Amino acid sequence: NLCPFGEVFNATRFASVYAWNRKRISNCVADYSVLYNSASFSTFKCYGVSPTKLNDLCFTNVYADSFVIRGDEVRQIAPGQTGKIADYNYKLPDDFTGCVIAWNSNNLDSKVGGNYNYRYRLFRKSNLKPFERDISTEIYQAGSKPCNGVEGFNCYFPLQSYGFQPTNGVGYQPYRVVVLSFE
Amino acid sequence: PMLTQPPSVSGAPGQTVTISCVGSSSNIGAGYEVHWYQQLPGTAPKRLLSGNSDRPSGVPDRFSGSKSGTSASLAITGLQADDEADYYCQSYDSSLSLSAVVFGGGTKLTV
Amino acid sequence: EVHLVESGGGLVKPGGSLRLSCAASGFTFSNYAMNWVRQAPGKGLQWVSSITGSSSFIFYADSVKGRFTIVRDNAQNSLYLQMNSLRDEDTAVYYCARERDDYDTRLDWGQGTLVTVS
Repeated sequence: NLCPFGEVFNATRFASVYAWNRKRISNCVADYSVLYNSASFSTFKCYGVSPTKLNDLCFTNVYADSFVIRGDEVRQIAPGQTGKIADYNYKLPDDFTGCVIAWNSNNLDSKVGGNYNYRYRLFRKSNLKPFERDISTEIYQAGSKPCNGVEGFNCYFPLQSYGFQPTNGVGYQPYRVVVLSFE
Repeated sequence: PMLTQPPSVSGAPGQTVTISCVGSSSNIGAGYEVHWYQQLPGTAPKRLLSGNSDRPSGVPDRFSGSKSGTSASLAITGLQADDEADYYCQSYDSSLSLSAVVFGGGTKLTV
Repeated sequence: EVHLVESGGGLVKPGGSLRLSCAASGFTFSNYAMNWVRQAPGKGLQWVSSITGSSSFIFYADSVKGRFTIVRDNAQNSLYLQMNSLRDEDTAVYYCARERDDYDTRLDWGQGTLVTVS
């Protein structure tokens, strides 16, 4: 059976990067020749496995980390790369084996007037452990004062919307990322 | 220029002149904002418009704008002697592996 | 008060080299994109190169593709453009331009430092 690389790519909706999906792909034939031989995916360069040898290997567990991010902030989906998404929203392990892909989604994720659905963790008290997700709502404490209450000065909600307006440039355009991970 | 324009549209004071800017589907027809710039001779360009009426802070309101299909406009109604500069349209072109702002051909405006 | 000012443009022999810098103030340099765009005398504006805030998107015009390298420094508030191997048509005043989170085709401008080759 051909395992679902179709509702992790041609999905109606990818979730945000602060709460990213984890669809375990198992017990199939995973054909990556339909996945590499397509001009849509802009950022199908990858780590640990050469991309042309993916259909020659059998893996133990295959994941598929569906999310959508800003156009610039896609170099931060990389092993050892540090940034704001890479620190606080989605961290790859330094020994990452797998293949991250990405493509531009102005037709889908950027409606006229904006698409404020996709939000990212601007703040957290600590850097991420790799492959850790944190869906929290506690107000971040920045200054010396422990407010622990309403969002005051030096007291921020950690999330903030991307604001995917259709006029926005490819630096801010919604890039749709799937991060495969293997054994 | 990846956009297009008439070479020079100009007229008498007290008139309205429509400075068009027509381009492809990727730059205007994909909904990107069309900006108009005032380049005086010997001066860096200074913007004066965005889409339909989004003027910046500190310009006279004669410069209105519009969008139509794969085109735009810089209707300036009732010109004065201060409106003597070259004018450039703009968009953003997100064709694959280009991702560039695009400028117009250049329209001179005299009174 | 958005401040883009350039430094480095000057008369070079054709086939020579240069590096126009572009200082920045009054905004977050690391957030917005950055454009290098010129105007030859008696000519309109031709787009030359663009870079974005993370510099993960670097693009060049077809006439200068493989000839130039736009380099930015996200912490130094400075943007550079490595000028190499100049042809005849690069006689222009080179402007520094920044996009904005609102429209990212909205551009601010620099006063322009001239480059002439002959």
